[PDB]
Amino acid sequence: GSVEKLTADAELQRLKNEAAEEAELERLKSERHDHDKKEAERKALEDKLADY
Repeated sequence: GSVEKLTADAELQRLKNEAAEEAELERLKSERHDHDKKEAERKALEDKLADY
């Protein structure tokens, strides 16, 4: 047992910072890229099948 105890204490702080991980998902939503895909759904009615 020595000052090394404080070193392991740093890992405990990271666990309490797990909350920030959820905020990461919100950042992806800012892209709006996934939302843009919804408009493409309307084009699906055309059945152009340009892909193949």
